[PDB]
Formats: sequence, structure tokens, C-alpha cells
Amino acid sequence: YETWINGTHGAAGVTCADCHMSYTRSDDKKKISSHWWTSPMKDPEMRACRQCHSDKTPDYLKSRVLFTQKRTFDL
Amino acid sequence: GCSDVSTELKTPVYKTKLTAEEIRNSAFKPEFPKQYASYERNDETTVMTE
Amino acid sequence: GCSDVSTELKTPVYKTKLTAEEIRNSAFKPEFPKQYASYERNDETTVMTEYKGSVPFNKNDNVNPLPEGYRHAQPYLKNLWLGYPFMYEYREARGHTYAIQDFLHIDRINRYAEKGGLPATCWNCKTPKMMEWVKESGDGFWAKDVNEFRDKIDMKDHTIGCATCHDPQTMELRITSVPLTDYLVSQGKDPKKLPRNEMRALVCGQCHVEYYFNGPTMGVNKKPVFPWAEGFDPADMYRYYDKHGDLQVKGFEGKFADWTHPASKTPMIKAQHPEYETWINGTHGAAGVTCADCHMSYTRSDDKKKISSHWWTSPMKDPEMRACRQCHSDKTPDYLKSRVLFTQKRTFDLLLAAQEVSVKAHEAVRLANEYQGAKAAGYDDLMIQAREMVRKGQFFWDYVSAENSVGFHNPAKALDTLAQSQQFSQKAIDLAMEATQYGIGKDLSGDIKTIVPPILKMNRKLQQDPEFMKTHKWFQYLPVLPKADQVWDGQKRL
Amino acid sequence: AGCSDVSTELKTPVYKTKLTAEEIRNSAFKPEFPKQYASYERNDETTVMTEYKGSVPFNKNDNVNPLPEGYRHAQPYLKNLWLGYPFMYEYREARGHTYAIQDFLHIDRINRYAEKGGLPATCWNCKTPKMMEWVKESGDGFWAKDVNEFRDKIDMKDHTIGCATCHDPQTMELRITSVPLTDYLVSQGKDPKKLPRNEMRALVCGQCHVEYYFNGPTMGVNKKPVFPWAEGFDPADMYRYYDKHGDLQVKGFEGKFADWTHPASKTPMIKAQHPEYETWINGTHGAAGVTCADCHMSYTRSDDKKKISSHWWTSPMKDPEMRACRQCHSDKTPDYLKSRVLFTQKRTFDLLLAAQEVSVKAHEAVRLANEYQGAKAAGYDDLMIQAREMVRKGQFFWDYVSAENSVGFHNPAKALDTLAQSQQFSQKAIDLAMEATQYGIGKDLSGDIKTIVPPILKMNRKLQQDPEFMKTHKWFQYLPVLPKADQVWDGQKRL
Amino acid sequence: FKAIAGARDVYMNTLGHPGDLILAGMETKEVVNANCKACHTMTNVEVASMEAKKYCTDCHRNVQHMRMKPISTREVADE
Ligand code: HEC
Ligand code: HEC
Ligand code: HEC
Ligand code: HEC
Ligand code: HEC
Ligand code: HEC
Ligand code: HEC
Ligand code: HEC
Ligand code: HEC
Ligand code: HEC
Ligand code: HEC
Ligand code: HEC
Ligand code: HEC
Ligand code: HEC
Ligand SMILES: CCCCCCCc1cc(O)c2ccccc2[n+]1[O-]
Ligand SMILES: [Ca+2]
Ligand SMILES: [Ca+2]
Ligand SMILES: [Ca+2]
Ligand SMILES: [Ca+2]
Repeated sequence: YETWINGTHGAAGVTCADCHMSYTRSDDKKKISSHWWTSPMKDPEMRACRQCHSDKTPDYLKSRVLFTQKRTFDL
Repeated sequence: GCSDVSTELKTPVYKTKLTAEEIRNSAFKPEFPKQYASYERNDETTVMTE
Repeated sequence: GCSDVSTELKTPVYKTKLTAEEIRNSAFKPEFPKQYASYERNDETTVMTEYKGSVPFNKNDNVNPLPEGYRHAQPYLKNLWLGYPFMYEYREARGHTYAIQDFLHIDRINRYAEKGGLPATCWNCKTPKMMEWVKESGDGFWAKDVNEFRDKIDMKDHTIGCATCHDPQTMELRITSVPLTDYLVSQGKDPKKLPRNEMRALVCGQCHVEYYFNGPTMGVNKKPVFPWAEGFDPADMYRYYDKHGDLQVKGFEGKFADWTHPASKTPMIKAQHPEYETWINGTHGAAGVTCADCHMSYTRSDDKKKISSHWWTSPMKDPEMRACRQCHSDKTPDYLKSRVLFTQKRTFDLLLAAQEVSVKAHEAVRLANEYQGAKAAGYDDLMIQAREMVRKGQFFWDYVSAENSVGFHNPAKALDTLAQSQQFSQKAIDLAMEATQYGIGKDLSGDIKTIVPPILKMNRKLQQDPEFMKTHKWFQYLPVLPKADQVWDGQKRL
Repeated sequence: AGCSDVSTELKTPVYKTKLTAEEIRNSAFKPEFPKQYASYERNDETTVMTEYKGSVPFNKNDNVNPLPEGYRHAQPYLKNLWLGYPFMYEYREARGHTYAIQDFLHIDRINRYAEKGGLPATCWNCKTPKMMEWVKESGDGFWAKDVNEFRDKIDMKDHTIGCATCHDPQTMELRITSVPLTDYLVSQGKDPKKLPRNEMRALVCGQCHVEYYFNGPTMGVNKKPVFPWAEGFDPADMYRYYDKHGDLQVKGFEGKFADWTHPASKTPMIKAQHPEYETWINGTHGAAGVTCADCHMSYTRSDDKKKISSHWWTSPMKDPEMRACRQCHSDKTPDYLKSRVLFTQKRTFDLLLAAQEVSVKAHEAVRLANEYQGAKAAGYDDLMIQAREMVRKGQFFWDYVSAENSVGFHNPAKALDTLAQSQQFSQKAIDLAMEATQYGIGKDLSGDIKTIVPPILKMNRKLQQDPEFMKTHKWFQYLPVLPKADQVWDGQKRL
Repeated sequence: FKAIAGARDVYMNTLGHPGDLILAGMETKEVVNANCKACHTMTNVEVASMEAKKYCTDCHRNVQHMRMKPISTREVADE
């Protein structure tokens, strides 16, 4: 919570539920809220990200996540 | 001529059969089987990201 | 008032800057960066579904963890492929982009001599460089040694790539396979005038099929041929192998064999990845549901516009099963997964079982081959009938085993076929016993895993160690290989 | 021309008959529901045949004689496999619901050569809406009476499996009148009066089209019908059910259930019966919620211009146009559809025939081992138990599929998978009977099994009275020669 | 089109005898698929989705009035 609140996403109103409970059209084509609380990176189509970042490909998004993770972990 | 928008978008309002202090997960299953099936996906324990 | 549909849907027409014989993958990248990026997803090699995935683990290894083995393996493979190149190494199939890397790392091709011991025909479903090689050597290409092209190929730029399927100029769909063209012609169909929905299967049918090589007396020496003239089912291919071949062994005159099993002395057929022939009359294929429909489904990754996924992998890697969810928009991804596993679990379990009884069959024939007591008066004729059944059973289970869908492509066929395999293997055991007047029985009593233990470790290197070729009873049917240093490490020479 | 919107509700029409709460006579529903009744009467057709099924009640073990006696697709070994059990006397292809009581009164499985049928009144349980009065009249005590007691206390045409079995006589609401199904539903925490429409469109058939068993005297209410479903709906589950619920005192089978013992192999057996429901529930249609009613009772406009549910319960394959399937599979042609059914059925029937051959071989192996006179293995006894156990498991497995009426179509993968397992078990039996006799029995198990144990084509209660005929098959030495007796019952007439 | 289909539908509902199966005729399969194209062009601009199957609905199966779903979710008897 305390990490997220002033992070590039939280600062702009982007919410845990926005990413970890994204809408998914699994009931015919109707939205329900994903109650699968896990890594957004398990979905190879990064669909949770892909309304807000509809101009980037899933792989582009993955590479931008790893850009941060790899430096952070190593440090 | 008339509209064809005969179903208007409304914020869902819910009223369950459950008592005010219900805590048992399995009591939620019958009224919300979709969210439940999604909740059950958390039992997956073999996938690693990076 | 006017229309607002100012962009009309049209079928895309392409005209590239590329020359008519272009084969290099990297030449395709500038004009189609979207499909290319999708093509590059095949480099992912860490994700397993339940029975499949892109980790190239050893398919006979249910012992060591990933990446060496896995919980779903076939422990008996090496026993069953004794004396045949598949006993050295056989791993889970992975992304197309790895085709040449893995081809040149496999121990099946000999790397302890100059000669590979296998025909250049091995290159057939690996590289679009096949077009020049044939244009240059003609009918003479196939019979050359595989290792002769080992160092004349770009591992990244010449793997199964765009030219395997597309015309480099127009991007139209092409069949570039020689053996597939051979069948299509034998059927009266024109490979340049084929209906789209057929193409969306045939492009994969270029390589994902059961094949064999002509022997010296069957036509062009070492040419690939799809055994399809009798139909697509196991019975049809087995009947095809009854009439096309070169065996001279009494009882099997005229029949084909990939090798003879050196323990049972049974003339064996080898099956490989018959996805096409399995799919064609399966619940999906029968109804015009195509490889491309599932493995190249449309994905809206370019803004919201469709492009065709060129990520050839398991549909089960996407937790939202989107490839399925237009046609089955009423079922949830999880529902679909559970229906896949409904077939897969039964099929895989039945496979292991069918494989055990096949080992038992081989073993029975081995004991009957060597028996010193009183034989029946029809011993010789019964040994043939026995070996005939060892061969038939193994083909049937190989047909299913070697097939990557694990039942899914054709549920009914897969299961049917394993059941018949069981009958055949067991009929062999029955015949082997009849012939020895049941004198072998005492040696077939326990669990098969005790009397013939599964062979976990075997490669061309170990087959050099005389100490090692003593550790298992079936190793006495193999020769001890001569001391040799490794000569080929990938593409370089040691 | 018209102006209010459709309803999302899908409200089923509501009825208020003139009938009393306890009305059970079929012909009482006629004047108020002529179109459904008309349709119900179409079950009287008994001449039309499909590839594997039909409405001709031929003898299911007869691939020798032509229709109506036999049929090209039959199971020649039935009588060998059910030696010493009533199903060895007669067993016919099922036909329309209107014939049920007539065919019950005609079957040779019920003793008609004595006063007592030798079988429990529970046999009526799925034949008549007379069940309700009878259970109300005699309570727990009903089931264990002889079956013949009610033989003449029923109207063959007016009291067959008609409307009252499924409909409340007053409101016409779908209803569950079965006691054994009610028992299961209650054990799951479900309310039979408050079930969703879709569930009922399957459960109404689920009242009868199942695998059942009777309680033995120490298992609870004596001869009461129970569905072995507590472990699940698959063969493996049902077999595990039968490991833990039963009365056997035979060494190595203690506590297990048995319907009879095979006189030849001395194997305590299970009989499976028509598990259409258990088969359909996790097959590709059932798991998707496509109910028996979708296929066997699809909507028809035939009459007038108004759509009713067809009450012609028969093979969906009788129809050249497959009209029923095509409410869903509208993109497929009728002949396409037929071909996909045959795909499953040919495979399933072919495999089934194989599994029965090997079942017979097993019985023969174990029979041989039982009477074997040479040097026995040190473990003879344990082996002989393990061997009997497999004969048992193997038979239940094929029986599960054989008795099932769709020939694999309701659940392709369960069927074929199950058949394959049947095979493995039956063979294991042989291997053990062989192990136990140090293979001295091999010499008697060599050829084609049809020349070692020939199919029993003929057998009924009358013939079992003839001692000359009883010397006609090697296996007849394990059955008694029945006392010479006159036919007591002819249908509903006492003689 | 409206007056022809209209006229033909009134006739079928009165003097004619409709079957157990109501199926779209060739002509209506055609005007429908055209209207698929009309509203979902941009999703499909870069992809020969038109050449694969005859009609869009050969993939988007349930846009055809949920044909795959159990009978009880679609239909009841008449009053
Ligand atoms: C009438 C008797 C038939 C026949 C002969 C078939 N169907 Fe159906 N079908 C339906 C659904 C929902 C599926 C699974 C696909 C999905 O989940 O959408 C199927 C599948 C089939 C198959 C292929 C499977 C197989 O094992 O062979 C076949 C050959 C088949 N069906 C034939 C839906 C329905 C219905 C909707 C309520 C109805 C009615 C039918 N099917 C009826 C029939
Ligand atoms: C509102 C404007 C519509 C639309 C869009 C449709 N209908 Fe009907 N229709 C009626 C009947 C009795 C039939 C069966 C005819 C037969 O047996 O072939 C139909 C059929 C259809 C179809 C399918 C056949 C075709 O290709 O046209 C379709 C797509 C269709 N209708 C659409 C009856 C009526 C009505 C009674 C007067 C009315 C009003 C409508 N339909 C209205 C509409
Ligand atoms: C205002 C109320 C909204 C309208 C109108 C639409 N949205 Fe959304 N949306 C969100 C996600 C994470 C998805 C993914 C769907 C999937 O699983 O594929 C969607 C989907 C849609 C779609 C389908 C669009 C497509 O083709 O991709 C439409 C037409 C749509 N939504 C309309 C997320 C959100 C969200 C974040 C919290 C909000 C506030 C909305 N959507 C709101 C609307
Ligand atoms: C595979 C065969 C196939 C064909 C043929 C096809 N589609 Fe699609 N369609 C798909 C798949 C798969 C998706 C999923 C794309 C995604 O979400 O990544 C899709 C998605 C769509 C969507 C987005 C709807 C959604 O789920 O959000 C639209 C709109 C669409 N298609 C329209 C059409 C039209 C119009 C046609 C005919 C001209 C057509 N499609 C033909 C398979 C097909
Ligand atoms: C971590 C907290 C959390 C838990 C635990 C949780 N949910 Fe939710 N749920 C949410 C949020 C956040 C929303 C949507 C927020 C909004 O109202 O916009 C939601 C939405 C819903 C909705 C509305 C329909 C929809 O899809 O949006 C239902 C119904 C629901 N949840 C049921 C359940 C059920 C059933 C469970 C347990 C099995 C559950 N929830 C567990 C946080 C949770
Ligand atoms: C007619 C087509 C075809 C021919 C001919 C062919 N292959 Fe393959 N190969 C395939 C296909 C399809 C796959 C992926 C499917 C699979 O392995 O199950 C594959 C996978 C492989 C792999 C990686 C998987 C493994 O076994 O570890 C190797 C290595 C390989 N082939 C080498 C060979 C060799 C050696 C030969 C000659 C003996 C050969 N190929 C002949 C089609 C072919
Ligand atoms: C030129 C021959 C060729 C063609 C054409 C071809 N394949 Fe392959 N395929 C192979 C070979 C070889 C491999 C194994 C590569 C390896 O493991 O190194 C393979 C691997 C695969 C895999 C393994 C993917 C994974 O990640 O596990 C899939 C799936 C597959 N092929 C499907 C297809 C489909 C679908 C098509 C049609 C679009 C197709 N193939 C066309 C030869 C071919
Ligand atoms: C194994 C076969 C195969 C290979 C390899 C392959 N494609 Fe394709 N490609 C297809 C199929 C199938 C389609 C769909 C065409 C259709 O439905 O008519 C397609 C479609 C396309 C299209 C048309 C636009 C679209 O997405 O439908 C382009 C452009 C394309 N591929 C480029 C490439 C490039 C670049 C490569 C190499 C990096 C490549 N393809 C590799 C089979 C293949
Ligand atoms: C109806 C959908 C469908 C069709 C049609 C289809 N496949 Fe599949 N394929 C699947 C599914 C589902 C799996 C199993 C995925 C798993 O278990 O991980 C699979 C498995 C495979 C695999 C193994 C994937 C891996 O991880 O190694 C290959 C290779 C393959 N199919 C190739 C083909 C070929 C070639 C064709 C055409 C002959 C074809 N498929 C037709 C859906 C389909
Ligand atoms: C009261 C018990 C009972 C109920 C309820 C019941 N069945 Fe039957 N069914 C039977 C019996 C008993 C027979 C055997 C009658 C005979 O062979 O003479 C039979 C025969 C059949 C036949 C064969 C008819 C033929 O023409 O070949 C079909 C089909 C059938 N049932 C299906 C159904 C369906 C569908 C339902 C649900 C709507 C259903 N049953 C409900 C007991 C029942
Ligand atoms: C998806 C369609 C479908 C469903 C659902 C279905 N059936 Fe059937 N049924 C068939 C078909 C097809 C046959 C094969 C008939 C033949 O061989 O001619 C069949 C066969 C039968 C038969 C034998 C018919 C005869 O000629 O005697 C009976 C009885 C039966 N089913 C009962 C049931 C019951 C009970 C259920 C529910 C649990 C059920 N069916 C569900 C389609 C269906
Ligand atoms: C074996 C079960 C069974 C039997 C016997 C049976 N019905 Fe039905 N009945 C059903 C089912 C299932 C429906 C469909 C109900 C639904 O869709 O909700 C139905 C529907 C009906 C309906 C509602 C209108 C319609 O057509 O959907 C009426 C009225 C009806 N039946 C009357 C009768 C009559 C009269 C008889 C005796 C001749 C009879 N039923 C026998 C199971 C049965
Ligand atoms: C008058 C109709 C209309 C209005 C207004 C409209 N849309 Fe759409 N929308 C459509 C249609 C039609 C499509 C599908 C076109 C296609 O498949 O290419 C679509 C597609 C979409 C998509 C998928 C394509 C994309 O660009 O992401 C999204 C998301 C969407 N609409 C959301 C919205 C939002 C948010 C707004 C408000 C700014 C909006 N729509 C306004 C009709 C409309
Ligand atoms: C999204 C487009 C769409 C809309 C909107 C739509 N339908 Fe349909 N309709 C279809 C499709 C697709 C078919 C089947 C076409 C075929 O046979 O290829 C169809 C077929 C039909 C049929 C007979 C064929 C069948 O499968 O039942 C009728 C009747 C019909 N439509 C009427 C209506 C009526 C009335 C409405 C308004 C409530 C409506 N449609 C709304 C797409 C639509
Ligand atoms: C003179 C024009 C006014 C008459 C309007 C008729 C309305 C009408 C009636 C129908 O039954 C239809 C069935 C299918 C398609 C369109 C249909 N339209 O438009
Ligand atoms: Ca793989
Ligand atoms: Ca081969
Ligand atoms: Ca019948
Ligand atoms: Ca029973």
C-alpha cells in the first residue's frame, strides 16, 4: 500500500483493483471482476494493462516491467 | 423513430439470502458462481513469472 | 443521408520489396514487424501447461525435475526404441525458432564421426533452405549424409520461417513441401489453387505428419513420403506399410521397417507426430476447424486491430483461452480447460499402460526366441504371428504417443487406437507362450517394471563404455561402440 | 402492428387441470392435453430400426437370427457372462414407454413357473405410477414382497410410465416421484420440489435411467432401491462404492456388494444397469447443460401451429432431418451429424465385443484354475482371490458401457476409456489364474475363445427343466436342473 | 427488402405452415454478414478474415442467437 500510493500509477489514481482485479469478459462477452489475485504477468496478453496502454504490445509492457525489476532485484 | 437501447446501463444493486454475519466462503457460492469460479483460480500453484 | 462507412473492408493485397527466392527470416522483419514480433514469441522456453509446454525435457524421464524430466513422462521409451536412433535422445517439442538449434544438438544424429548416419532428408522439415538444396542436387540430395549441411546454414536466419509458408513477394500462402506436394498431386489437387480453409491446415501438414524414407529399391533413394494412400487412420497406415517396403525376412516379405528391435527381433515401424492425420477426422477437423483457427488465432494486439498470431504453441498458455472463446463464447476458459483435461488425462494414463504391455510383448517374444525347452510343432509360424503383433501394437501406441495433442485433436480415435494396441501386444504374448508350450510363463510373472526395468540413461557416448553396457539385460542386444571423441559441437568442428 | 417488449424471464405456461391430487391413470390426462398425449402414443411404434438401436425388442445376445429374433449388431456372449443370474433367461432391446408393463409381464427373468417370482416388488419401482399408492399403502414393507403379488393389480395400458410419473396431476409442474432419487437429492442437501428447470429436464429421466441396487437384509430397509452415487458417477467411483457398501462374507470380499456369484468362476459379481444418467452427466453434452429433453423431447410444431415438447422418447436418429440436433447444430447437415455419431458408435461397439470375449476368457481361466489338479503355486489362494477380484472389476466395467443405451454417444471418452480398462482387468485375471497354476492351464486357453467357450444362444426357465438340454454346454454343469413345473402366469392371467 | 420479408412473414404466420426448424435463407445470411462487415470493419482491416470462413458467424457462433446454449435458456412451449 505505502509503496503504491505515491508510485507512478497510484499518484495518478491507478488502483490495485485496476490491475489485480481487472475486468474480464468471461461470462459470454460480459464483464465480471477478476477475483484471481496474482501476477498480471501470467496472462501473456497483459489484458489488464491493455485498455490504458492499448498502443503498446503485451511484450513491450513486459519489457518495461522487467526494466525496473532487473535493476531493483540486482541492487 | 424510437430508440433501440431497451436495456439501460445501471449500477448493480444486490440483495442476498445470507445472514448479516455470514463469513463462510461456501455460502457465497450459490448466489455468485461466476465470481466464485474466478476466486477458485487462486488454487493454481505451478506458474512462475520472472 | 450519406453512409459513414468510409473505410470498406477489403482482403489485404501485399507487394514486398523482396526477391522471388528470399529465404532469410530477417529480410521479412522490416515489412511486417507486427507478425515478426509475434513470431519471436516462440523463443519463450519456460512455460509448461499440464501435459505440454515449451520446456524441451526428456520425454522418457519421469524422475529428475525440470528442465531434465517432468511428472508426465513415458519411462519405457528407450526400451521400446532399442537399437533405433530415438533411444539416444527425444525431447518435448518447442517453438519453431529453435528448430535448427535443437536439430544440431540432438544425439540422434551422430556427432562422434564425420558422417551423421542419417540422410540429408532430416533437413526436410527444418529449414526453407530446402528449396535451393533440392534445386541444386535434385534427386541426389536426399541420400547424402545429414552432416554435410551442418555448417552451411544460419541457425537464427534459416529456421522454419516466413518463406516456409509465404511467397516472399505477394505473401500468398504456399506449399513448399516436396512430400506434401507429392500427395496433393497424387490426389488431383493443384497446390497453387487450394481453398483457403484447406491451406490453413495444409501449411502445418507440411511437417506435422507421419513420414518415412524410400529404401534403395522403392524409388528415389531416401525421399520423404507420407504414407497416406490408404487413408489417415492407424489401420490405414499399417495396411500401407504391408504393401510398400523392402523387407526380405520370412513372414514380412515386402513390408516396410524403420528398424528391427534387437531384443525381440521384431521388424518395427516408427511413427512420428501425426497431427495432420489425427486432426483431419477428429471432432474439430471433421467440421472444418483448422490448425490455424486454434494455433494462429486472431489477436487484437495492434491497437484493437486483428493480426494473426504467429506464436505456435499451446492454446492453454493463455489463461483466457481466447482462441476458443468466439466459437465457445458461452463456456468459461476454465470450463474449456477442464474439458481438454477430460480427454488428456484418460489418454495419457492409457498410453503408459499400453506401453507397459508392449514391453511385456517384446520380452515374451525375446524369451520365446531363446527358449530351450520343448517348442510347439508350429513354433516358426507362431513366432511370425507373434512378431507381427509386436509390430502392430507398437505402431498403434506410437501413433498416439508421438502425437502432441494427447488425445485432444481426436479424442475417440486416440483412445480407440490405444485399446487396440493393448489387444495386439497381448495377442503377441499369448502367441509367444503358445509357441513355448507356456514354458516362458515362469519368466513373465511379476510386475513388468521389475523384470524389464525402464531404461533411464542412454546416448552414443555411454554406448562406448563396456562397464555401462552391462548395467541392463537389454544392453546385451546392442553392440559396444568404438572409442571416439566428439567431432561436432553444434556447427563447429572439434 | 404490435408494441410491447419481450420478456427475459422465459415464463413456462401455467396450468390448472380438473384432475385430483392423486390421479395416476394416463387416459385421464388425454382430454386436457391432446397434443402431448398424441405424441406420447407415438411410443407404440415398434418396427423402426437405426444402426445400433431402434424400437424392435430383439434378443440382445442374438447375432444369429434375423429381426425380430436377432440383429447384426448384438452381443453373443451375454448369457455366458450372466450365467446363473436372471438376465441369462431373457434380455431385450428397450422400447417405447407405453410397452413397459406389457414387457415386464412378458419377461422370463421373473419366475412364471411358480407362485413367487423370486424377485422383489422393487422391480415395479421404475415401471408404474402405481408405485405411489403402493408405497403409501405398505411403507418400508413394500419392497421386500414378491413381485408377482401386484402382477394382476395393475392396468397394463392405463398405469404404464405415463404423465403422473413426471407431472403433478393438478398444476402439471415437473415432479420427482422416485424414492431412490429423492434419497440421493436429500443426501446432497437439495430440495426436489425447488430445483431449477434445466436440472429437472434431466432429472425426470434420472428417475429410472440409472444404475441401481437393492438393499440386502442387513443394509437397511430390505430390498429398498439405492443408486450407488455417493462416490461419484464414473465406473471407478461406482466400483469403490461397492467395495464399502455390501454384505458378502466370502474371504477377501468381506463387506463388498454382490448381485450374484458366477457358478463357473465363483466370482462374486456386480450387475450394472442402464447408467444413461451417470454416463450423460460428465459427457460433452451433459457437462454443457444440454439435457435429455433437449434431444429426446425437442420442441415440435407438427400440430396446428403451436409448439409442444415431443413426448416421443425414442432414438433421435430415426429422423432423416435430425431436426432436434439442428436447433443447435444448424450449420451441420443431417448426414454430417449421423456420421459423427457413427464415428463413436462403431468404435465403441467393436471394442465392447472384444472386452466381452476377454471377460469370458477370464471366467474360463479362473474356472480352470479352480479345478486344476497339478502343482499349485505357493500363493494359490491369494492369487485366486486377486484373480476373482479382476473378473469382477472387469465385468462391471464393460457392463457399465454395454448396459448404457447410447452406444458411447452420450459420453464418447468415458465409454472408450472405460472399455479399455475393462480389458486390462479381465486380462489381469487370466495372468493370475495362470500364475497360480504355474501355467498348467495355458493348454486349455489356446485357440479362439469362441471354440473354447462357445456363445450360449439359447436359455430360458423352461429349457432349464430339460436335463438333456442341460448337457449341451460345458458351463451348464454349474447350474441346477430345474424341477419340472407348469407355467403359472401368462402375462396377467393365472393358469 | 422490408416489404418483401414483411409480406412473406405475415403469410407464413397465417396461411402457411412453418416447420420445427426456423432457418435463415441464403438471402438473409447475406444481408446479415454484410452488416457484420458494416460495424466491425476496423477490427478486421489487416487480416483476410473474409476469406477463411464464408460468414463471420462461422467463428462468432453465438451471435447467431446463442444457438449453442441449452434449449431451456432460449425456448418454452406456447400458451
Ligand atoms: C442430436 C441427437 C445431436 C447430435 C447427433 C449432436 N448434437 Fe450436439 N453439441 C452441443 C454442445 C454445447 C457441444 C459441445 C461443444 C460446446 O461446448 O459448445 C456439442 C457437441 C456435439 C458433437 C461433437 C462431440 C462428439 O463427442 O462427437 C457432436 C458430434 C454432436 N454434438 C452431435 C450442443 C447441442 C445441443 C444444444 C442444446 C443439442 C440439442 C445437440 N447438441 C444435439 C445433438
Ligand atoms: C423484425 C423486423 C423481424 C425480423 C428482423 C425477422 N422477423 Fe420473422 N418470421 C416469421 C415466421 C412465421 C417465420 C418462419 C418462416 C419460415 O418457415 O421460413 C419467420 C422467419 C424469419 C427469419 C428466417 C427466414 C428468413 O430468411 O427470412 C428471419 C431472419 C426473420 N424472420 C426476421 C414471423 C414474423 C412476424 C409475424 C408477422 C413478424 C412481425 C416478424 N417475423 C418479424 C421479424
Ligand atoms: C464506461 C462505463 C465503459 C465503457 C462504455 C467500456 N468500458 Fe471497459 N474494459 C476494461 C478492461 C480491463 C477490459 C478488458 C475486456 C477483456 O477481457 O477483453 C474492458 C473491455 C471493454 C470493452 C471491450 C473492448 C475491446 O474490444 O477490447 C468495451 C467496449 C468496454 N470495456 C467499454 C476496463 C475498464 C475500466 C477500468 C477500471 C473502466 C472504468 C471501463 N472499462 C469502463 C468502460
Ligand atoms: C478464427 C476465425 C474468425 C473469423 C473468420 C472471424 N473472427 Fe472475429 N474474432 C476471432 C477471434 C479468435 C477473436 C478474438 C480476438 C482477440 O480478442 O484477441 C475475434 C474478435 C472479433 C471482434 C472483437 C469482439 C470481442 O470479442 O471483443 C470482432 C468485432 C470481430 N472479431 C468481428 C469479426 C467479423 C465482422 C468477422 C467477419 C468478417 C470476423 N470477426 C471473422 C475469430 C474470427
Ligand atoms: C480483496 C477484496 C475482495 C474479496 C476478498 C472479494 N472481492 Fe468481490 N470485489 C472486490 C472489488 C474491489 C470489486 C469491484 C469494485 C467495484 O464495486 O467497482 C468486487 C466485485 C464483486 C462483485 C460485483 C460483480 C463484479 O464482478 O464486479 C461480486 C458479485 C463479488 N465481488 C463477489 C465476490 C465473491 C463471491 C468473493 C469470494 C469468493 C469476493 N467477491 C471476494 C473485492 C473483493
Ligand atoms: C516430415 C517431417 C519431418 C521429418 C522428415 C523429420 N522431422 Fe524432425 N520434427 C518434425 C516435427 C513436426 C517436430 C515437432 C513435433 C515433435 O517433435 O513431436 C520435429 C522435431 C524434431 C526435433 C526436436 C525434438 C526432439 O526429438 O528432441 C529434432 C531433434 C528433430 N525433429 C530431428 C529430426 C531428425 C533427426 C530427423 C530424421 C531422422 C527428422 N527430424 C525428420 C518433422 C519432421
Ligand atoms: C518446416 C516444418 C514445419 C512447419 C511448416 C510447421 N511446423 Fe511446427 N514444428 C516443426 C518443428 C521442427 C518443431 C520443433 C522445434 C524444436 O523443438 O526445436 C515444431 C514445433 C511446433 C510446436 C511446439 C510449440 C511449443 O512451444 O511447444 C507447435 C505447437 C507446432 N510446431 C505447431 C505448428 C503449427 C500450428 C503449424 C502451422 C501454422 C506448424 N507447426 C508448421 C516443424 C514445422
Ligand atoms: C507455418 C506457417 C506460417 C509461417 C511460418 C508464417 N506464417 Fe504468416 N500466415 C500464416 C497463416 C495461416 C496466415 C493467415 C492467412 C489467412 O487466413 O489467409 C498468415 C498471415 C500472415 C500475414 C497477413 C496478415 C495477417 O496477420 O493475417 C502476414 C503479413 C504474415 N503472415 C507474415 C509472416 C511473417 C513475416 C512470417 C515470418 C516471420 C510468417 N508470416 C510466418 C502462416 C504462416
Ligand atoms: C480445435 C482446436 C485445435 C485444432 C483444430 C488443432 N489444435 Fe493443436 N492443440 C490444441 C489444443 C487444445 C492442444 C493441447 C494443448 C496442451 O495440452 O498444452 C493442442 C496441442 C498441439 C500441439 C502440442 C503443443 C505443445 O505445447 O507442444 C501441437 C504441436 C499442435 N497441437 C499442432 C496442431 C496441428 C499441426 C494441427 C493441425 C493438424 C492442430 N494442432 C489442430 C488445439 C487445436
Ligand atoms: C418410470 C420410469 C422411466 C422414466 C421416468 C423414463 N424412462 Fe425411459 N424407459 C423406461 C423403461 C422401463 C423402458 C423400457 C420399456 C420397454 O422396453 O418396453 C424405457 C425405454 C426408453 C427408451 C427406448 C424407446 C425406443 O423407442 O427405443 C428411451 C429412448 C427412453 N426410455 C428414454 C427416456 C427419456 C428421454 C426419459 C425422460 C423424458 C425417460 N426415458 C424417462 C423407464 C423410464
Ligand atoms: C445431445 C443429445 C442427447 C442427449 C443430451 C441425450 N441423448 Fe439419449 N441418445 C442420443 C443419441 C444420438 C442416441 C443414439 C440412438 C441410436 O443409436 O439410434 C441416444 C440413445 C439413447 C437411448 C437408446 C434409444 C433406443 O433406441 O432405445 C436412450 C434410452 C437414451 N439415449 C436416453 C437418454 C437419457 C436418459 C439422457 C439423459 C441423461 C439422454 N439420453 C441424453 C442423444 C442424446
Ligand atoms: C419421463 C418424463 C415425462 C413424462 C412421462 C411425461 N412428461 Fe410431459 N414433460 C416432461 C418434460 C421434461 C417437459 C418439458 C418441461 C420443460 O421444458 O420445462 C414436459 C412438458 C410437458 C408439458 C408442458 C408443455 C410442453 O409441451 O412443454 C405438458 C402439458 C406435458 N408435458 C404433459 C404431459 C402428458 C399429458 C404426459 C403423458 C402422456 C406427459 N407429459 C408425460 C417430462 C415428461
Ligand atoms: C454510436 C456507437 C458508439 C459509440 C458512441 C462509442 N462506441 Fe465504442 N464501439 C462501437 C462499435 C460499432 C465498435 C466496433 C467497431 C469495430 O469492431 O471495429 C466499438 C468498439 C469499441 C472498443 C474496442 C475498440 C477500441 O478502440 O478500443 C472500445 C474499447 C469501445 N468501443 C469503447 C468505447 C468508448 C470508451 C466510447 C466513448 C468514448 C465509445 N466506445 C463510443 C460503437 C460505439
Ligand atoms: C448481431 C446481429 C443480429 C441481430 C441484432 C439479430 N439477429 Fe437474428 N440472426 C442473426 C444471425 C447471425 C442469424 C443466423 C444466420 C445464418 O443462418 O447464417 C440470425 C437468424 C435469425 C432468425 C432465424 C435463423 C435462426 O438461426 O434462428 C430469425 C427468426 C431472426 N434472426 C430474427 C431476429 C430478430 C426478431 C431479432 C430482434 C430481436 C434479431 N434477429 C436480431 C443475427 C442477428
Ligand atoms: C412498406 C414498408 C413497411 C413494412 C415494414 C415491414 C417490417 C418488417 C417485417 C418483417 O417480418 C421483417 C422480417 C425480416 C426482415 C425485415 C422485416 N421487416 O422490416
Ligand atoms: Ca511443446
Ligand atoms: Ca515413420
Ligand atoms: Ca430402443
Ligand atoms: Ca446393479
